[PDB]
Amino acid sequence: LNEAMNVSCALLSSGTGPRPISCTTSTTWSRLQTQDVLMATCVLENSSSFSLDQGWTLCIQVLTSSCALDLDSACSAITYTIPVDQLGPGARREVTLPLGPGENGGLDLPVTVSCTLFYSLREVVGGQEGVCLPLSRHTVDMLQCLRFPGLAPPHTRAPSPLGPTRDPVATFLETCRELPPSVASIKVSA
Amino acid sequence: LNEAMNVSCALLSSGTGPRPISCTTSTTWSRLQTQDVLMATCVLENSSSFSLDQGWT
Amino acid sequence: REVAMTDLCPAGPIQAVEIQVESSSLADICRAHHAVVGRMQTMVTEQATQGSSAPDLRVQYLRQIHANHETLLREVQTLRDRLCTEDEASSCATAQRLLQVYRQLRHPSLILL
Amino acid sequence: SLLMDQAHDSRFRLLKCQNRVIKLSTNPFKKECVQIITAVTSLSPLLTFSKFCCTVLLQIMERESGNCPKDRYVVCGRVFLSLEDLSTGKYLLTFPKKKPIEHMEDLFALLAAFHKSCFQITSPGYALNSMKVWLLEHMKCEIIKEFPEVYFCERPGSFYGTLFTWKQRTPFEGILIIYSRNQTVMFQCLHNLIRILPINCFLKNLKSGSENFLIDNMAFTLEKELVTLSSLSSAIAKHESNKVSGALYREITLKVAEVQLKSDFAAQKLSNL
Amino acid sequence: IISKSYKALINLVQSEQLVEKIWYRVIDDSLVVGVKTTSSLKLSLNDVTLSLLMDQAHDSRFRLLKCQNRVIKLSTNPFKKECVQIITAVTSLSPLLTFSKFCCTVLLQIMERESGNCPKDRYVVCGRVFLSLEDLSTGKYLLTFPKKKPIEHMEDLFALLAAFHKSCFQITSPGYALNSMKVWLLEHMKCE
Repeated sequence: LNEAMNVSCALLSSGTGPRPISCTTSTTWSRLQTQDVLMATCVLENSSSFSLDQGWTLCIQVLTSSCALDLDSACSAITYTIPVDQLGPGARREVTLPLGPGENGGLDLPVTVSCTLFYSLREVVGGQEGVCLPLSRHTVDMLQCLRFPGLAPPHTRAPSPLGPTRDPVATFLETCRELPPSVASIKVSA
Repeated sequence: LNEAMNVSCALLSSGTGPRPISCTTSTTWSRLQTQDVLMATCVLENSSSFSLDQGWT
Repeated sequence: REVAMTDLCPAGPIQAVEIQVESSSLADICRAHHAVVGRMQTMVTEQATQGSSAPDLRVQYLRQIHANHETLLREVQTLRDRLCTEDEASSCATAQRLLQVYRQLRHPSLILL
Repeated sequence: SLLMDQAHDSRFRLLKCQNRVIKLSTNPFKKECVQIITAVTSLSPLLTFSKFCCTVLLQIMERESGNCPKDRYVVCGRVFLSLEDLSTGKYLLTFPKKKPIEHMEDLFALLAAFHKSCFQITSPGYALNSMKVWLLEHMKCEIIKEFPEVYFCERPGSFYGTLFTWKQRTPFEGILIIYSRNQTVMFQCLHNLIRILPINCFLKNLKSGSENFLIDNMAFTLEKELVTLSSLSSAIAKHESNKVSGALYREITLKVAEVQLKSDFAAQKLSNL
Repeated sequence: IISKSYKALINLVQSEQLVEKIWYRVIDDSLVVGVKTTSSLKLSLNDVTLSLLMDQAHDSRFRLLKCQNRVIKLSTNPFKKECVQIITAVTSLSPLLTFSKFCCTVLLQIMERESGNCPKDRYVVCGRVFLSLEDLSTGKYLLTFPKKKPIEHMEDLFALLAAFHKSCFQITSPGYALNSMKVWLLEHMKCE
């Protein structure tokens, strides 16, 4: 518990740039069999000496789109909970967890990754309860999801993706039952 | 069909260089959730003129 | 690119930087608009408490913008009243027209100066 | 989310949980509705010490506030599970025989564990009641009394244990939701449903909400945006009586942007369908 | 002339039935396809695989399609006496019922191991499998549990040995004997 309090004090106070603990989030494009998918590297780093022993965990939660809609969709969010193993001073670990279009093109995009820590004493010994420290709220824009295949460095012959044709359930519905470019702009003072 | 027969014959022939159609594979490492995974990229490259239109898989 | 407009500002237009986005998909425009606007919100609220403010004309063009916005406002309100009554053609031309209003609104949206 | 006990698992691997929210109206025919949250997960990676303990952490985050101010974490009790516990039932829902659903946690464990798919139905030039026959005579449904908007098909064929719901708003149009144990059954079901309907009955899949509701959303978003821009111009127009403070223009453009992001959200929802 | 040249293509690359016959079942959301061999094909000497290939005529689009291959040996009344090697593949259905229907083709591939020339790859196209939703809606290919206990098409049994997850345990009692197993199996587990 002493270690936990020094750590919590380090984290919450000292409103500076370098925190003792950090969690940088990148984004990346990977191939899954043939598909493209979006990936989130979450990288937890420990710049301090505090080897965060047992009863620390790492709670990531990924909300796809935050708005109230009537019909209730199958995945508001997804959550992960890796146990952290003392983590050690100066160390860092990396966690790739994909976000990608899990449906046929089914991808609404303000998807947000958030990382949190959680400490429970009841784990080591009780006497219960616990404490949730919030670390990062990262967001993923659409400016991140662009990949520019043509201007890309390699200039290599990749097939064009041409995402799935309307829905494999759409196809089902057609068979079983048988333009200008849109633009937007802003101006702003130099 | 003709194109097919020409491709077929080219692949069984020995050109002394296997270059009607080639396929390299190459091993890498990626990351999934927690564990490193081992992935094989299989690249299909067309060197010769022959177009594999519908019917090939 | 840069696009200077003198009939908006009194003396200094600014040779203002415009940002355009173009695509086949209107939905991806909704998204990259959401994103650009969000980052211009970020920039404006980040630059405020440091930056100054230009003077405006007060006249002619803010009122023209009021009028061309008000016509769309009253039209969408009439469309809302029609969707409340639910007489006939429940919702087909309604969505296409609402998106026509959206397209009309979006193109010069929020010139921040 | 679900946290395993570290002292148990010396080896660190990941954990997953899909959050499905479930709104069910209770006797709408105020009148109590029921919102319940639910997570779902794989067993067999946890049972590798015959017994496991998991804490249950319920976060709440605000949308309105862009300051990330409010993170009201909660710790909602603690679950223990052992292989002796399973050996004697005690927690399982296993089909046939435990049919008469009279512990609504049984219903909810269904609605959560089952793949969900929503469909709007329209019959423009024909009133629509043949759904209630396809349901009540063909599929041989059982209505759950506590929640009379949910139908559990008992027909002992291949689609045994599939749940519907059916909101018949404006009796031309309706909306039907299919909870199933895989996607083969969901296709086996759609086929049988299309077979019964009229020739003109136009189905449609729904990703992200009902067309009427998303139009109302788009309408609302445009209305607020246009009202706010009229407010900008009225702020200028009273300043016309009083050359303008660029500070005011900036202050108002911020709120206009904050509403525009919502109109662009409603617009993408409308413009994908 | 087109026919003539098909047959000419076929004969240009290239008698004894290396394969009996094809069968397929649907378990829940999986498709399992299996094929029963003959004496000539000796799995001691030849690794064999199988694949399923969709007709691109239907598939206007291209996903991959994946298949896992088991070999299943069962001895027939060891209590000469016939072994039975069959070779089987398992895949997802729901990716393939996009068009209410489909027609895969089954390809048994063979690679020898001793000869480092990579010499003898006797491909063989063993039948051709059609499914449709109209068929499953009338059962006819499904395997559905209980009451459908008395398994009298042995393919249905080879499907569960192909679709289901397999684990093999060695038991060693250093200090008793082991006759409890059949009792556990027959009384506690009530096995036929």
